[PDB]
Amino acid sequence: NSNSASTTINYYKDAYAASAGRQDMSQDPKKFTDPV
Amino acid sequence: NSNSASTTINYYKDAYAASAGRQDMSQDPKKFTDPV
Amino acid sequence: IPTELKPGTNQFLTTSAPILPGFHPTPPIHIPGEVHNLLEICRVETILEVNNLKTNETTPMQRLCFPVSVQGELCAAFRADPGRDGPWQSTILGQLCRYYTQWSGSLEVTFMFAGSFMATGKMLIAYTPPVPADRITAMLGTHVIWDFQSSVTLVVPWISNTHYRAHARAGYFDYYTTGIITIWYQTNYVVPIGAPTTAYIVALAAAQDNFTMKLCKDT
Amino acid sequence: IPTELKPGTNQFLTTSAPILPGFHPTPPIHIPGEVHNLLEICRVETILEVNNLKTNETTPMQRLCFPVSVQGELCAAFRADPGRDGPWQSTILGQLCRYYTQWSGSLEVTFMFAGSFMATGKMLIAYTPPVPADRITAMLGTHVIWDFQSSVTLVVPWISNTHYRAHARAGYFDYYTTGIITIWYQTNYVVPIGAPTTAYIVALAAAQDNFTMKLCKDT
Amino acid sequence: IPTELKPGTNQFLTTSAPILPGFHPTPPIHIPGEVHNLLEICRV
Amino acid sequence: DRVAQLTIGNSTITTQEAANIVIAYGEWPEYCPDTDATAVDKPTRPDVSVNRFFTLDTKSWAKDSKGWYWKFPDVLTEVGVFGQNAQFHYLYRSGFCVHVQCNASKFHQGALLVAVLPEYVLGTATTQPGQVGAVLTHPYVLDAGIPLSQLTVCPHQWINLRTNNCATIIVPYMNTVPFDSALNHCNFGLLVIPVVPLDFNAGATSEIPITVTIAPMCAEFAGLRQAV
Amino acid sequence: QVLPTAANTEASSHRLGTGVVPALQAAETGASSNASDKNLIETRCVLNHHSTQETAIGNFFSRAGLVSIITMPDGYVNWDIDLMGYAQLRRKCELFTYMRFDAEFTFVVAKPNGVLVPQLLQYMYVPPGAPKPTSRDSFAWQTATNPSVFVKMTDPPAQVSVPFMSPASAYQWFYDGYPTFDLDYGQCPNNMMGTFSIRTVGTEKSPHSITLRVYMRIKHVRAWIPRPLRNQPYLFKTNPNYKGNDIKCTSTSRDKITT
Amino acid sequence: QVLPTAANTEASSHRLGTGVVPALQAAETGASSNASDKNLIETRCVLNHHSTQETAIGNFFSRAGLVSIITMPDGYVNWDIDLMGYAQLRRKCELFTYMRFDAEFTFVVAKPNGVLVPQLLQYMYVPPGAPKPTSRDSFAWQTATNPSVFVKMTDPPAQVSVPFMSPASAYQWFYDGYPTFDLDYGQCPNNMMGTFSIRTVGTEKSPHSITLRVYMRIKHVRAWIPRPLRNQPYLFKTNPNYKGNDIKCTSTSRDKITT
Repeated sequence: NSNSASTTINYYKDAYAASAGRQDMSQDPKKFTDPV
Repeated sequence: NSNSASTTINYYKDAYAASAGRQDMSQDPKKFTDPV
Repeated sequence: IPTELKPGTNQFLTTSAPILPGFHPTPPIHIPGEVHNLLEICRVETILEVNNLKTNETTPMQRLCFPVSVQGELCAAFRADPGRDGPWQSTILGQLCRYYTQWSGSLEVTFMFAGSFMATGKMLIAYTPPVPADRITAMLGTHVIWDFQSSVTLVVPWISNTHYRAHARAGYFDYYTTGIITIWYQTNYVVPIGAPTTAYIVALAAAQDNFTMKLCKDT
Repeated sequence: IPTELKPGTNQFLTTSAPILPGFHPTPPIHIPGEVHNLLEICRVETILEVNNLKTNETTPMQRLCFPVSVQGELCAAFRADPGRDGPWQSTILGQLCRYYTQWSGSLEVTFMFAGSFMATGKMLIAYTPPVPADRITAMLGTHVIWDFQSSVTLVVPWISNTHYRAHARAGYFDYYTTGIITIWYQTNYVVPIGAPTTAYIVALAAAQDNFTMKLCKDT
Repeated sequence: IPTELKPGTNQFLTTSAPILPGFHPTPPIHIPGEVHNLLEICRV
Repeated sequence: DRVAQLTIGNSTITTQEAANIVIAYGEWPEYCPDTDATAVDKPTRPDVSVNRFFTLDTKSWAKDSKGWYWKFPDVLTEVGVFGQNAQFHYLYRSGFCVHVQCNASKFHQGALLVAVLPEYVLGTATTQPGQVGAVLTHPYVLDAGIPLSQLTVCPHQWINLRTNNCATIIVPYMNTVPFDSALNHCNFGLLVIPVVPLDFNAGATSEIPITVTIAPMCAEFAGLRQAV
Repeated sequence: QVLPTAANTEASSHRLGTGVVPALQAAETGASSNASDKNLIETRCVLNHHSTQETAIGNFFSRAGLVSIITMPDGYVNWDIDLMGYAQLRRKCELFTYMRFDAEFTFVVAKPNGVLVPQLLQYMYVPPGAPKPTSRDSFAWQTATNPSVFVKMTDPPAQVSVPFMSPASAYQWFYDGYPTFDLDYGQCPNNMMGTFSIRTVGTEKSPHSITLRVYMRIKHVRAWIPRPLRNQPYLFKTNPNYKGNDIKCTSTSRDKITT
Repeated sequence: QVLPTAANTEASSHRLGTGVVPALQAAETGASSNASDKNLIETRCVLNHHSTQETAIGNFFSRAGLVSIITMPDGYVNWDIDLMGYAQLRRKCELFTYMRFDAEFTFVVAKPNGVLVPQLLQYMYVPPGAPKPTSRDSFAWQTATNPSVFVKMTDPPAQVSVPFMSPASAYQWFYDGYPTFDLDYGQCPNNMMGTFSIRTVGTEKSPHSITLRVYMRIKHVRAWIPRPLRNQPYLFKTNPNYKGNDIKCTSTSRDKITT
């Protein structure tokens, strides 16, 4: 079953019992610095 | 051998020694509420 | 083969080698009335204990209905949250909801008149989101006009600031309340001569199709 | 099945069986302003506490800017390392950098004049790699001529003998210093009659696009 | 390799490493009257 | 839909004002299938003889009555060809169609809750009342420690004097074993409890009867004992 | 039918006409009303993704619970196997009438004060009719056929799996009748699944008291014909007898019905 | 957009002209200046491979931290679940306003002097509204439905995973308002996630004091609307109240502004 807060290793039936892998590398420059 | 009360992980020869997986999601609305 | 121990070993959690290596269970047989989901029981209508008066403790048989007489005032009022102690405790829906923490979905309340055939009248049933004082100030909220087949089906819509609501109580959990249900006399209870002047109305409560529950707990 | 234990078992490290076997979390909703990388906060301009004078402790409101009057001498000077205690401590960039050990990238410093409209003048902003004594000896290093729209954007280039620099302090870590920032009067602060003779200048600091950090630590 | 202990370990149940690494058992011979199921005795 | 007629067997029941028919758990009664049968002896199907509607005694409703209940099939154990047959066998399997009739004038008022509770167990002889049927003592807890307010979860039909006068229930054979005896077990019981007490002005028909009529549907039997 | 998520709500508008009426129902028929919220009030189109996996019987019942406690202050005790000894689980499994499932057992053993001492214990499951041991050194402890479990106290708690061992199709928590052709009433033969016995292996006298706690887990459950719950405290371990004087009301009372 | 590495630096040269000016900006607009280093000084072409994985929120938050300490000098304590009891983690999670994540807990238990003694303990998580145990032998310890953990002291520390159990979409560390229609202010109902209780299993009186340390690990975190950090020591565990006399300056002072 799929149930998680959000390439990971899981050993159980639930999806919220797993170890996070390589975190996503993505940012939005303009959104915070220049929101005009 | 197949022997159980009723997608599961089993580590032994017997079929009644296993962990239940994602349970079935199925209901019959009319049967109990409106049996006329 | 190399291996490494990890934290949490030998930790027994309440949420396996077999002992009989050749047991074949007795074959199943077709039994009518099988339940596959616990939510099915919640979708059934059960009696509501509106008249939970103090003097009714010794005679519980009169706690399952409330009287209607000839008088526009109100007759009964109660909270609509199935979790809090009160009238909803006697319903199987509330009893099951005691086993869970969060629930969501609309509710349905059905009434049934039990008076004489010649009796007639009109009663107003209103539900107030987060107590009214009279008919004109109670008519603002959602309401249903009922006239005396006699089975009115009031529906309690699901309005809440949060997707999942918790059982209400005194304290911070007061913020999780749901509202007040009240009933008023639209017209007086008119009865002809040679007939009883008092009638009793029973209350039946059930859950709608979009009901759900989570976070199982032990009461 | 054969197995062999290995060193390091039963060793709890700060860097798992579930308890609820059927929980479905509440569905997410669209919330504006989501942060996916902590580096985004560093790329925002915040106020710099240049005037950290001893007498300003009781009245911190005056510690966020420094005065400019009619006099070519200097007005203010401070170190440019965001990690060391001092003016950079009040910036969110420095506060975040306290949580890491090594950082690299160029820095940007932006000033804003707050004097009267009729006021005018020219100020010189200079950055000195590894303190000057006067204007002609301070002009050798990288500098920007500023004239009074009024927002000058001084950029601190990344020059270091090592790819990653550490926070500076007294001792061996002095070798990880970055330089001294100073400002001088290019021309006198000219104001007409019937106008205030003193003006205040605020300092804003931020990080450039090529900033990076590593080796997270707890302060 | 990571591993996690589970409840029920070191629990001997009445329901294995070998000791001789090159033993070849004596060849079987045809013996009349072999029983493959205990139910056969009951049918007598 | 207000009128209905049931003509099972050599009998017939008609009603000019009745509610709809309630089938318990949505399973029509049927004979035992070969894949589920465990008996090795050929069963007997009397058919028409045992499906004649049987009318039990009449209970007198009073202004302060508590309630009445019956145990099945102990009611039919001692009456008719069914009685003379079940006393001669050892295996039993059948469904049941329960009919309760109680009619009053247009000026009386009161409500009844006709509900069949499968496998009723009592608590603190009277366990098997027989055709007469016994009365209740603590109707709020049903003498079993369960609340009557949740009794509607079982198949039930309401008898309200305002609208209807009779109700019907068709319950199939429910038991964990395909066959079962008739003198040592009870498949289910029936509950009749007045939730709304009967009230009327003085000068009406004070005597108000209550009658229960039942009839087996798909009776079958096995084994031939001597006399029990 | 499969219903992974609760039904969505469709858009609606005002309605004015004659003949059609969803508000009126007929509760005398014993069928719950089928009126939907869209038939009485104007509702916006709401799509919901609330899963119903948490309400499945398997997840509802898959929780280990205490079934009995055993104390050993002769060195052995033969305890009859029964699961109706504690309300916390009795109320849970008594909501249904017949259930077929698969049981998993876990045993926790400790001293009365909770201290752990190295000691070796033996557990045997005695099926009905099997010989019952009567001494710490009885010949019945040879466990020729009966299953056995051996474990030290300091070892992790033992976990075993027990199949569905009833002669009938499923267990029954109620038996309205007699098993033989007054205390006998209510005793179903299909529930007596033998007994349980524990002992210390050594032939000497053990110098430490032994307390054992048994938790039962369930799996592959299948229920039938749900029944109303119980609102009265238990008085006995076999029959639903209750105190006939203090009849506890289902709902807490209040002062006035109008408030 | 994906930015695995920081942007490289392009080559440049001198510039002399009119109209174009990257040095001048407008801070009144509230937007940070977009001037690049290539627009003010001559820069060589430098290619950088500095990864930004270490600055991700997941790696920044994935570190277990002490959340509370529990001492057992009646044999049981019911401790309310809260995560704002220690600055070292409170400052970390208080930088954001709303976060949705997944919590992993680890329990370390030892005597006050750090010695280890064989003893069996039991932990229960009590959801809000569930019955609260009041004695070492209370009937609430039957754990019919509530999850339970049993572990000996000498055993390795227990590790469990807790899902995101808030009724709302995400936790909120601030609630500007009242939950009911003065001390009440600031209490968000969506944060009270029940309580925590521990005890010794044996019905006797345990002869050793018990100290438990709880560390919380985080995973699958998602933040929203970052807020400025805190520069004042905490005074209470519920509200950001501070000492109104000794206002600590954000930056350490110096002697003269010219030096």
